[PDB]
Amino acid sequence: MDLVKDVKRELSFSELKGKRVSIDGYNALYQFLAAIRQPPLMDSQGRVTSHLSGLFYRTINILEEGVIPIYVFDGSNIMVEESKKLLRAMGIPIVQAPSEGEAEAAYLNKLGLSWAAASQDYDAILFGAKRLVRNLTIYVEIKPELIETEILLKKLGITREQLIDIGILIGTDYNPDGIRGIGPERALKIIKKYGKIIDEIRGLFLNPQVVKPEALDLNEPNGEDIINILVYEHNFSEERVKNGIERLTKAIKEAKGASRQTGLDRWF
Amino acid sequence: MMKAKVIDAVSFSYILRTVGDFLSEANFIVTKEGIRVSGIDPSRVVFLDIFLPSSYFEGFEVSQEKEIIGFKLEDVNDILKRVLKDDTLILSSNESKLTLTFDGEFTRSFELPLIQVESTSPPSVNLEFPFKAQLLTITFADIIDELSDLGEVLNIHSKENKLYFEVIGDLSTAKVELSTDNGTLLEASGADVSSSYGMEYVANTTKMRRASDSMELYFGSQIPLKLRFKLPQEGYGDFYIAPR
Amino acid sequence: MFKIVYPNAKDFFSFINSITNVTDSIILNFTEDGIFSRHLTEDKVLMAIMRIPKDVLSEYSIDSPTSVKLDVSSVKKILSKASKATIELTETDSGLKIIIRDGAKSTIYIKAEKGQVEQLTEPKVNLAVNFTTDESVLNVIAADVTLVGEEMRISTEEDKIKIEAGEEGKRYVAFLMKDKPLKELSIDTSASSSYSAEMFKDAVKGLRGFSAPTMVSFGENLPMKIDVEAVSGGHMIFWIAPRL
Ligand SMILES: [Mg+2]
Ligand SMILES: [Mg+2]
Ligand SMILES: [Mg+2]
Ligand SMILES: [Mg+2]
Ligand SMILES: [Zn+2]
Ligand SMILES: [Zn+2]
Ligand SMILES: [Zn+2]
Ligand SMILES: [Zn+2]
Repeated sequence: MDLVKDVKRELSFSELKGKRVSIDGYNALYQFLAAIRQPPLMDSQGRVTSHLSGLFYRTINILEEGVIPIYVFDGSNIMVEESKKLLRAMGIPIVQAPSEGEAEAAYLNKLGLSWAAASQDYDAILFGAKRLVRNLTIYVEIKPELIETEILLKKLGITREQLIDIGILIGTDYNPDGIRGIGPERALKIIKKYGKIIDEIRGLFLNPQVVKPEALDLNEPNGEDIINILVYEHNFSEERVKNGIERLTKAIKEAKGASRQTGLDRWF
Repeated sequence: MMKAKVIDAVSFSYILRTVGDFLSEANFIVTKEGIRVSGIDPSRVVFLDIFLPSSYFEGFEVSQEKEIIGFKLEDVNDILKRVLKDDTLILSSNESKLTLTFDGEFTRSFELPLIQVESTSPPSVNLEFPFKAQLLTITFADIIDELSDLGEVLNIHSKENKLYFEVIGDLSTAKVELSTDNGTLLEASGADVSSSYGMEYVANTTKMRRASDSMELYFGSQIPLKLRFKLPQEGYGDFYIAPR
Repeated sequence: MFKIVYPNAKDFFSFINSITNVTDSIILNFTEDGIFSRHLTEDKVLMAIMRIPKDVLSEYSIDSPTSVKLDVSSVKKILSKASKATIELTETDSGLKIIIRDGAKSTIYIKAEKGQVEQLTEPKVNLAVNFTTDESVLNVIAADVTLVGEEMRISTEEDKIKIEAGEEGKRYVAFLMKDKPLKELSIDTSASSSYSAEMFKDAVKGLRGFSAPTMVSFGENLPMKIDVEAVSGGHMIFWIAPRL
């Protein structure tokens, strides 16, 4: 565990309909690389095409539900680039982060340009994300999961500065494994009593390198660029795409529509 | 610019609904003499020639010598599927749009952008058939809609002025006798062809029942099956089907 | 404990079936003022409200306003499993009993969790435009719009109501006016508003089962309220949130 200091509620796609979501590019890709395997999914030339299968099949699944997806990349690097070239060709908005993708994903949410950051990891919270949605990328039916920072901080009775310090005691990427022999629960207790007495690591979370985007809108998906990186170079089956690329653009009509939708609760 | 008002909009609907079983795209070729819709299907087995005279319409005008209105059939058919019982359809067209308006309890019109579609017709007929038969469209639609289950191929023939509709299915072949001494045929002449046809092609013309009271049937050995569904006010819906 | 009597069981079932178009799990509220039911979809786009004022009921006997959550699907599916008659609600230890007296008589027992009476939180806004018409008119338009696009645009146009839909060059236009077909029309100010075509269809679809007319009301970039008063006195309402 890295964060199990959570009581969080699941959310139906109903509540998520008509919402821009700051999906982490890198996190999404690994998930797609680690999940779907038909016979890693290979092609004719003998390379992994599993990243593309996710970006194609799951993103339509997302758009058909009403979620406007924004993939955020930071910086094989060619796998990432040919993931971007697909997303440009699909029309789905793309944002290049100055350093940390999830920090940018948090910042887009913080600017009100996204409703929430989406990742399987919790790092977005520590970068100032208002909300974190899990399980978009991936009895036990896996439903979307929502963590609200405002509700989290109130229930644990801490501030954002404090959660960062707890993150330090648990372990971030800047301090992998954190302080040994202190877990989440012990970290929470410690900071709830004091305030940490790495002095730079705080600054990497509080105020990291992020950009105002300058975008972020759904464009028309053209096939003359989609087929080139899917059906040929990385060898996909066009038979599936014909009925799939067709529902892609068809999903945009309902997705961009839902974006304009007002809530009946602004007249209560 | 073209304007044509159709009183029996539901009937009109069934004409175009048939064409849609054969064609995905067609032209309304509107002239001072009337409105023509024709074309060949992708498999090249069926050519259809449907003419609706100016008198078929309740008030009809065309500003030019000829006007070509290109439309996707399923789009027009879906619109036409929204017709009400008491409604009257009015077709108009301008520089860019084809408009279909239903007028009844209230007015509601649908617009579709003009489409470019190849008017190749033809290319089929210089034909004289050895056998011709007149019958009510209703009874034709009974025989075919109840025979359409069995067989990919409808093999019909004539003998002693009597017209026999045979289909060879999985277990046994069932045949239907149509004659004037029977009650199903009105008039018939000629001798003595035996041909077979693609069952799906014939069965797809049966909705013309809802648009035509009587019809003519022309056939011959080695030559096309011509169905001429007589339409109101001297109109006609021609369907040539190539032989198997 | 309670006793409620409604003079018309036909309309009672209609209310239940109407809310079912939204939640399939109804929750009635027995207040001092009467009965109501209010479900708000998880997207907060659409809201169904049933309200039957106390004076409209044959008998209304309570002492304490309570809530009754009908045992989700199963129970609300046992109700609509029943069919001119009166209907009676009475309290059981673990739910409620229903008597349908027609001089026939039937009783279906329902297990239902009881609780604290809820609020009737409803959009607080002024709609400058409203009109009355049949349900059939509303159904026609609803089917017409969803056929053409995802979005509907209702607006005032001189002494007419103009309904529009259309995605890419292919549009739909409908005109509604006094006597054609509107029963009554009131335009306080010019108003234009866009709504999800599907959402309009769902709301309209949930208003069949009443011979009574239907009031539709909107404003400039405001929610649309559509309601029917049942012949016996109740009120079924649908609110639809606009697009901006
Ligand atoms: Mg990261
Ligand atoms: Mg470790
Ligand atoms: Mg004559
Ligand atoms: Mg409810
Ligand atoms: Zn992870
Ligand atoms: Zn002979
Ligand atoms: Zn619906
Ligand atoms: Zn009232």
